[PDB]
Formats: sequence, C-alpha cells, structure tokens
Amino acid sequence: PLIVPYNLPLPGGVVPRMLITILGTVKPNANRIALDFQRGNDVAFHFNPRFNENNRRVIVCNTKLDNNWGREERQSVFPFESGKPFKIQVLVEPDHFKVAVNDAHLLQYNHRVKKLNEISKLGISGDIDLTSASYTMI
Ligand SMILES: COC(=O)[C@@H]1O[C@H](CO)[C@H](O)[C@H](O)[C@@H]1S[C@@H]1O[C@H](CO)[C@H](O)[C@H](O)[C@H]1O
Ligand SMILES: [Cl-]
Ligand SMILES: [Cl-]
Repeated sequence: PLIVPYNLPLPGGVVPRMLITILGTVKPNANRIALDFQRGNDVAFHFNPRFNENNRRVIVCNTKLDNNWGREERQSVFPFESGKPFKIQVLVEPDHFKVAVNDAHLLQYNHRVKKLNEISKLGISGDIDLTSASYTMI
C-alpha cells in the first residue's frame, strides 16, 4: 500500500472535471481520517471524518487561511466504518468540491479558495491503511 501521511502532488492545482480517488481500509478502532487539499500552507478543503466526537460520528469540513480555521461545515451522514474498505471520490466542479463515498453522494463544499490552480497538494492522513490515491480528468 502507501505510507500515511501521504502526499499526492496535484500538478498545476485542481480544475473543474478533475476527479481524485482515494482507496483504503479504515483501521479497527479508528478515531479520524483527514484529506487536506493544500494551497501552500493554506488548506483549501479539509475533509475530516471524526469517529468519536463526544460519542458521535461526524464529518467536519473547513478551510484554513493564514493559519486560522474558518467556520466548519458539518454532516451527520457518516458512510465510514472501522475495519472496512472505502473509496472516496472528490470531483472538482465549478462552484464546489463534490464528494462521494462508496459510489454514493455524500456532500458538497463550496469553494472558498478561488485560486484553484494553486491547490497543488493533497495530504491524506489518519487511521487508515491507504491502498491508492490518484486523479483523472473526466
Ligand atoms: C483547534 O481548535 C479548533 O479549531 C476547534 O476546536 C473545537 C473545540 O473547541 C472543535 O474541536 C473544532 O472541531 C475545532 S478542532 C480542529 O478543527 C479543524 C477543522 O475546523 C481541524 O479538524 C483540526 O485538525 C482540528 O484540530
Ligand atoms: Cl451535524
Ligand atoms: Cl484564493
């Protein structure tokens, strides 16, 4: 597999029609997973499944600018399960990142960072065994 945390370079940043696919398996007794689509030190799109926040499972998404986190967007639909294989697809669309897990739509996150072509790295971290991470233009 791959070593987590893993860095996937996104040459020339992201663009509408670019699809990022992450395959892996959640560790037993997981606490968190995180995708960090980075513009330099800023995080344009942070996707953070939390497996135990006050005994609830929640996906937290946010942007970090100049080292400050913004206002979080939260989703109680939670398709992940400890110990199980998953696929995350992030499709960049004109106004938002669209995320599907295991072929089912999960959430959309509107672009806050506007310089999409400078979002040049995806960091993948957390309690997972990472099998593959790649992109294709669709
Ligand atoms: C570091 O604290 C925070 O920014 C917030 O802290 C509160 C608790 O007071 C709560 O945990 C919020 O979820 C965040 S935690 C923070 O959240 C960002 C995304 O908003 C990232 O996941 C980061 O890794 C977390 O530490
Ligand atoms: Cl919620
Ligand atoms: Cl910007």
